Amino acid sequence: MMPTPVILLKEGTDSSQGIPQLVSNISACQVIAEAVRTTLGPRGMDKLIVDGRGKATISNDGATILKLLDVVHPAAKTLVDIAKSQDAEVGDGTTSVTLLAAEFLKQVKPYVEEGLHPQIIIRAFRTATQLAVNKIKEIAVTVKKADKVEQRKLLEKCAMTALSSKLISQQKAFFAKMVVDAVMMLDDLLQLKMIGIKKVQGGALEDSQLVAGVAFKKTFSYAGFEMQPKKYHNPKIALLNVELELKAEKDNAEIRVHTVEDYQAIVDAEWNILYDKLEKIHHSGAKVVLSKLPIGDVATQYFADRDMFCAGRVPEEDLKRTMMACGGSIQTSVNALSADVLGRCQVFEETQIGGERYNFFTGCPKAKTCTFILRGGAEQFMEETERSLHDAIMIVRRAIKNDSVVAGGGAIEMELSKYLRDYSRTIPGKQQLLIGAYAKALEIIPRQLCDNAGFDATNILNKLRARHAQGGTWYGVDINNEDIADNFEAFVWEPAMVRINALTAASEAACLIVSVDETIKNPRS
Amino acid sequence: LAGEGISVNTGPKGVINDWRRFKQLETEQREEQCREMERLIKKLSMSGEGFLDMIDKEQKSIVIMVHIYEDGTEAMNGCMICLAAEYPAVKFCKVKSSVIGASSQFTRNALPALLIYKGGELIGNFVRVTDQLGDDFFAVDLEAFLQEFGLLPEVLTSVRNSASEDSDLEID
Amino acid sequence: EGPLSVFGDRSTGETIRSQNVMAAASIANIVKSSLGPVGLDKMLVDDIGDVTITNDGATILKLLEVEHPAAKVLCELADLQDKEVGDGTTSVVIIAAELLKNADELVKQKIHPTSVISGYRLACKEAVRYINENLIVNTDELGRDCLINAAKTSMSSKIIGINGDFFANMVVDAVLAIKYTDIRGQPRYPVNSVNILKAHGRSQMESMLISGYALNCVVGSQGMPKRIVNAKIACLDFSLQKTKMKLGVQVVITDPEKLDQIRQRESDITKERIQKILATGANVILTTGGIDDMCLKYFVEAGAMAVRRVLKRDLKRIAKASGATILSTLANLEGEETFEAAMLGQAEEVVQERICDDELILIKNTKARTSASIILRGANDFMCDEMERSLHDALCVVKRVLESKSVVPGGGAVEAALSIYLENYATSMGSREQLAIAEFARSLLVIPNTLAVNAAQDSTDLVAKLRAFHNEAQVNPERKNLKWIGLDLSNGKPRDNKQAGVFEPTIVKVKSLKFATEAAITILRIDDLIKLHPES
Amino acid sequence: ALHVPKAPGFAQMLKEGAKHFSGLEEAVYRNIQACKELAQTTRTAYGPNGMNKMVINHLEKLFVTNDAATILRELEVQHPAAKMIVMASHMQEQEVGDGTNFVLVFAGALLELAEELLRIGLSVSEVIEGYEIACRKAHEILPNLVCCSAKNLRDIDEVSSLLRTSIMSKQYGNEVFLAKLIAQACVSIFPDSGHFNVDNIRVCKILGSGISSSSVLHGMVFKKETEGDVTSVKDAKIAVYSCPFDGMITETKGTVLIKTAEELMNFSKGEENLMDAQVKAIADTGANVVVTGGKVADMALHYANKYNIMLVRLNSKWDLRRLCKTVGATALPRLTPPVLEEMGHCDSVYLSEVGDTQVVVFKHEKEDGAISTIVLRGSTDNLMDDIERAVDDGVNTFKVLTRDKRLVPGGGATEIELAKQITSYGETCPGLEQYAIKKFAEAFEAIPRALAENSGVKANEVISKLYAVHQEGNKNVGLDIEAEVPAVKDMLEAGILDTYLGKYWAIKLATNAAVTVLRVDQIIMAKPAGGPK
Ligand SMILES: Nc1ncnc2c1ncn2[C@@H]1O[C@H](COP(=O)(O)OP(=O)(O)O)[C@@H](O)[C@H]1O
Ligand SMILES: Nc1ncnc2c1ncn2[C@@H]1O[C@H](COP(=O)(O)OP(=O)(O)O)[C@@H](O)[C@H]1O
Ligand SMILES: Nc1ncnc2c1ncn2[C@@H]1O[C@H](COP(=O)(O)OP(=O)(O)O)[C@@H](O)[C@H]1O
Ligand SMILES: [Mg+2]
Ligand SMILES: [Mg+2]
Ligand SMILES: [Mg+2]
Repeated sequence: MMPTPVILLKEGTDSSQGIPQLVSNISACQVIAEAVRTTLGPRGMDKLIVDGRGKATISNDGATILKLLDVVHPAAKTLVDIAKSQDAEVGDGTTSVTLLAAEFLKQVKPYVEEGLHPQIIIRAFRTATQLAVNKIKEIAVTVKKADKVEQRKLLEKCAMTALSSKLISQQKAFFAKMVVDAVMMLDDLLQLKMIGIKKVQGGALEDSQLVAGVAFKKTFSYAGFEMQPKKYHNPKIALLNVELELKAEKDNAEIRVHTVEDYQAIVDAEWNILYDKLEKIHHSGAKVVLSKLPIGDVATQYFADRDMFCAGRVPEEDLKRTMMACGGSIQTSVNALSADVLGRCQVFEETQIGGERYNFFTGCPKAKTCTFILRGGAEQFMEETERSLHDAIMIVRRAIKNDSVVAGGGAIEMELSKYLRDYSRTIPGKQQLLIGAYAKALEIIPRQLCDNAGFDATNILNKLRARHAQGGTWYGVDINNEDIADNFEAFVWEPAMVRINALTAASEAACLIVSVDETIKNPRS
Repeated sequence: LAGEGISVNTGPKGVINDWRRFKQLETEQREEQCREMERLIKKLSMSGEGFLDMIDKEQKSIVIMVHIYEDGTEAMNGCMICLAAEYPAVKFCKVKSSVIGASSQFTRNALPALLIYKGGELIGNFVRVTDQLGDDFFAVDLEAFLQEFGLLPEVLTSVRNSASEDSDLEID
Repeated sequence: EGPLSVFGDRSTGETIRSQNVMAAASIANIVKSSLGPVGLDKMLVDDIGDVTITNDGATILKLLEVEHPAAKVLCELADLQDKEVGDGTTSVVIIAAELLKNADELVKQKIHPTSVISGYRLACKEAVRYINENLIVNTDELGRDCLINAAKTSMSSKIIGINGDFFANMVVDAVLAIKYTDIRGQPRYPVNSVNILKAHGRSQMESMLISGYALNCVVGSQGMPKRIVNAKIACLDFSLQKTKMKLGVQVVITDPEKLDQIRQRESDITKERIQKILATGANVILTTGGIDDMCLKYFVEAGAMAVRRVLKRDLKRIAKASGATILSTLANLEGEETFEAAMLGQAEEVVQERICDDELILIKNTKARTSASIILRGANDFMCDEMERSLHDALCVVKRVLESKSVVPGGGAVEAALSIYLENYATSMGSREQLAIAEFARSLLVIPNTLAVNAAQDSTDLVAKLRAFHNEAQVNPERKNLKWIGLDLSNGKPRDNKQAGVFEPTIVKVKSLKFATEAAITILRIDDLIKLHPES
Repeated sequence: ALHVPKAPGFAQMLKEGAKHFSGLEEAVYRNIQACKELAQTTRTAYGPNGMNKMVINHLEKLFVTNDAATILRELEVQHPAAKMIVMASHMQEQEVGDGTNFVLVFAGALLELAEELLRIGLSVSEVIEGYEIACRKAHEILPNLVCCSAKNLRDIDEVSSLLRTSIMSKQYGNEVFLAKLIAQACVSIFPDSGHFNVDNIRVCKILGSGISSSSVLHGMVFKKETEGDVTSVKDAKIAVYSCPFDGMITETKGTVLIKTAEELMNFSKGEENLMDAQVKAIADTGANVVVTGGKVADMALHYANKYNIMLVRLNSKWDLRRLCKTVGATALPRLTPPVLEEMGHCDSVYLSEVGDTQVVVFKHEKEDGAISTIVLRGSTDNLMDDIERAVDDGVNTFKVLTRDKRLVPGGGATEIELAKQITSYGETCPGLEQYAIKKFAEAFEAIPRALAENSGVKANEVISKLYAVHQEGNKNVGLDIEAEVPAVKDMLEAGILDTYLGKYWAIKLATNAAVTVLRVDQIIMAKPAGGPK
């Protein structure tokens, strides 16, 4: 190196070029994958991460762990990106994608070191991934009769399998049934915003409940609220977007008078406007009144005098769920409160839930929404419970959209590895080594399951390989029995699209990482 | 190792002379520290007694700006002289950073400082004006730049006219 | 920090194993680019402007500043290989690092390190046995061509590789010159008795092999002759200066008349010693000690060459070659001071030769024994230093070939054959040691891979073809002659290296395998590291 | 006797931070070295076997791609000569859309050979004159090297085959699928009128399902939600309003002056009645989808919900204009009900989610419309950005084909033929310009050399084979990528073709940049000072 009188790029620019760059990229990907290695399978653990502010997060989800990591390596960020991709499109398998991509890169690292051209490796990954995706599609088990009970069992088993890796795995049956019941009530779009999730401190996990309606926390009651009755046996609910308070008619409104009689008339007119709104609400027959905008103390006392329930500053999502459950409409004007815009729930009640007051709208027969009330001993406990419930809900939604399943526990991975190896025996040989490396990398999942469970991965992998060779496409790792078993008969079921997306994303990430030969880092701005 | 309730008692009242002398010296350093801290960190991130008692004095209704310099400083000094000739009501002045003893970062990367004081508070803390003003712009450019923010204020006698309260009385 | 309460950092489990493997890989990759004929030399700067252009692995690893102790372990491994063999210094480091990397990869699969170590030991033993039984060529059926080819193979990748046709001949002649037998009749070749002198100037072709000995010394005085046509060499181990009385003796004068006589005798003692030495007819006087002006004048008047401050090893070699006797003192068993002609070494001619503005002593054609010396000429000092290092490597290789009369095919043929044989053999030994031996066989393939990748060629295809050839040789008894098929990096195709004249001493491969296996075993034992903070 | 004083004159009057490079060795050679360095940095990304580069800009945003223009844009080039060559590359990108790396490589080779010519004895004037003569000769030759023409642009298979080569350098593994997508998207646009608008192609990046799930949509897709409770319309009659969906207000100052209790009690009721009347008048025209460019009032939203009207709020004016073009509506400036002509029509408007992103889709069932959208899927943001760059290259290639339908063989065949014929021409030319002409011809070898180097084969064998074949008479023969050894094949049969106009503009711009760099003799650089942007 010699000092040019005028340098080409900006001073401080760092450039890494050649095989060492790609080897370093593979090593960085391995380092990132190691951070979520132990959070796989029913014997997986949790990670605690403390941010700069001192707040701590505890999660078994791979995508959350990767996001909370401040990854700055350009090649390593692809793993976080594909984890986020798997979370967004599917919601489960955010650890499998990273493990598979890192295993692909580790398997092809020795061939990269030998000087093999990366285009060949990319082509081999594309071919192997296409073959594996086709195999998954054409061996996935589906039932073409769509009975309600069989679909219920399939969804419950899928939710149980998705949930049997978190701290709620002990109550996985209860939560799986709750998830299936919650999902079935969504009408056609299965919006996540239509499934409320409320976290209340104090209580066992078994105390968590799913309400066939809506529920939200009490919102800053004014004076005179305690005099209102707190239970109705057939209430009519007025869903409103109205500020019921004494206030200026408009921000720019100005009143100009020159007579004390006009002054008194103006005061009485403001009072009459408020009382006219209140009377219009009351004469509609409604007994429970909810509003986005604040409800003043005067209106609260007025409703108390009429044996009515009022609640102001209700959040937008809560009112949307209440409208979808009771079956009304959010009215910004109270001039036409017809009977067809009023909600109707069987029972409304305010109850004490773990040191907090919640309003319950139960008994809705045609409700298209639901609310989860999760109990726990700590904030992070509740957050991890919510994450697990979200994973289960996403899995159940995908299974509803497409009910094709493959036995889990690495059975599908081992079958794909066997098929890809057998294909690799019948090609000239340059691509054969790469396809065999891909097939061997497909074995990371059962090996990681055995390692996390504390088994001897070598013997279990040998038994699985022999079993798959001699027949049986649904044989995977049996964690409880220290051995292998038919996972399909053990109801270890996951949707086929989960593995399809995992393989596709891992292959794309590996191809992108390998394709790069040189990196440039411009100086800090 | 006991007697945590020391109750120094007569001590502080018997040695109050040295304590008050040290307190006075520390407070004297404290006004300087408070004055200098208004520039560093507050705007840098985004004799000294003469400066202190010059800032403390004079009317709050007159805008007074000071310049921090080290030995294009000459061009900005010339522009400042031109503005002083154009704005006699203002009291333009400059002072070295080493006299104030500011931080090393201010000395190394904040040599051009346009500090404006109005009634003891900083209404303008233009620091390192090289980028947004230039290196060789004239006095009119600086005047326009400062007047765009509404900070600077909006015949000639022979030489002088000024010199009991009995002005003139012809009453018998 | 914690319950252990030790003032130092600690690493446990896979972390320390990964650190050790990374250090080994770093050391391997430092010198991996300098292996094989298509390898390239390296340029080292010693922080004060000193430049050391070199290709030897031992020199590279010794000159570097190494902090991680596994990296050190590899460095002294290379140094040990250099001291005990003289060749294969880069190969042993590369093999050891690859062995460690694959052993750690096995360990990460929950394979216990004891099984990996046992498999490595068994694989090394079987590889040594297979090499000694199947992959050796006896040099008694070749003669001098085997020595020439071994020297040329050693010289490949060095700054004298292209000039091998001449350098190998010079090295073979020099080694054969210093050959002598000892007790029990075994002929041993004392390399490092061939003095190597570096002097820039003319091209490499003008490097000359002296049929005698070359001294990096000049005559003491300008008056004495600089050429003797019949040398009578007398080697002395004592200085010839004015005689100074010992520490325990003092001269106390009470009669003034004795001082002049004492002062005269003080130099007459040395004068008498020099006259005794010269009376026997000696023409060349070499001494390890200094010589002052009066003794130089005496030698000049006698018309005899005198050299002072001669190195002790050079003096010993001259005495052995010319038949002279080292005399640390002039004192016989009769209590007198005498010098006999029986201690006079004889040489055909001694010349004060001039080499590139400097002068040196050439002792040509010593009798009663034949000695050799090499003077290397190059563009500058760095080139001469690299020439000397490569020359020493070639001399060591020729020594090994002449001592042990067995050679092995070069160009990675031995590595490929060993990989095939060990991969086949691993299936009949244990359960996890099977995997250990398979990993050993795979790790042995790094040498041909590095040789191929250094030539910017398709390493995968070349190694696959080599493995196919060796497998066909092993499984087919009638095709047993394919064991010699190695790598031809000039054309990038397999080639019969035994026919092509690419040979290496068997001891090189055997010692490399043993040392690499032991180093890998030593490193693999570590599962925890305590790094105490320095007291300062 | 220990210091060298500055020479009297200009050296002493120079500013403290300024630099002055004058003469051949101090200025021209340094500029040529800088340009060669830039070409070296960008060279490895050339051709289908080119490699992506992860470039992190000063804002710490990761760019991974092999597009030369993008790489040069993200790099912080400082040397003025390299800056000029980068400007030439950007000009080529703006004018045509592909060939930027060709421009950079050709300029670097030309400047290297110009430095060689200066070293052997030729002056700058002779080199410049020879380069200009050879550039004119190449421009004259190029029309004779056209192998075939598009001859049809309304077809799908023909357009896909034509566009495959352009998007073969980028995304080498899967180019047929992207070619088909871009061909369909471009055929939907480009009606019987010969004008084709590049901006009419819209790319929407939805993350999650891999790039193999990408598809083309005849309409618009916006990544947002609907204000109202209506989320699907089957016979949409979009009415577009640029004004906010709220009651119009004065411009100076609106003060509600109340002087009696009756006005105070009736003001809000009258305002609500007026808003309801306006919304009902809008809905009575049959319009069932309303798109606004401003905010949506609560009362207006309530009355839209009451009359079953879908509300979509577009924030950017560009999106509003594009939606108006797609649907066929007019952006009304007031809340008046639209006339029949200003009323837009769409086959279907609905709310849907792709992956985890809620989008509003304006879908046309017909295979027509002014604007077509390409929905790009993927597992990474950077991958989708690279696919979008490839789509932009393909669309620019289609636009160039619309402008000029002539094509020339690819794979360096055109470059080899140009080099051979320019070398033949330079032999007949006497004088000192023959050396410059021959060097200009030899500079065309940098393209096949770069292709051979990237593909992993020896470049010299490929060059010798190409010269032998072109001397035989085959002018449509280039190097074969799908070969482990140096080999050649006919490009016309393989369909590896690049646009004639792109080659012409690239050669012209590269030659202009090279000669302009050569013309500089002295450099007077000021103090860098500041100027972050
Ligand atoms: N009961 C079980 N027995 C064996 N394997 C299981 C069981 N439940 C889950 N697994 C496996 O554990 C793997 C990881 O699943 P999980 O940790 O729930 O989410 P992620 O895939 O995001 O890590 C899945 O691939 C699945 O095959
Ligand atoms: N002419 C040749 N052709 C093919 N291979 C060779 C040739 N000469 C040496 N080799 C091989 O190159 C390898 C590298 O040797 P080298 O690196 O020079 O020794 P060291 O490791 O002591 O530096 C040796 O193992 C040898 O087998
Ligand atoms: N399949 C192919 N085989 C051989 N050469 C090709 C192929 N596809 C494209 N090329 C060549 O690659 C060149 C395009 O390089 P590219 O990376 O697009 O640079 P630029 O973007 O500057 O045009 C074309 O000149 C063409 O000849
Ligand atoms: Mg899961
Ligand atoms: Mg050697
Ligand atoms: Mg292009």
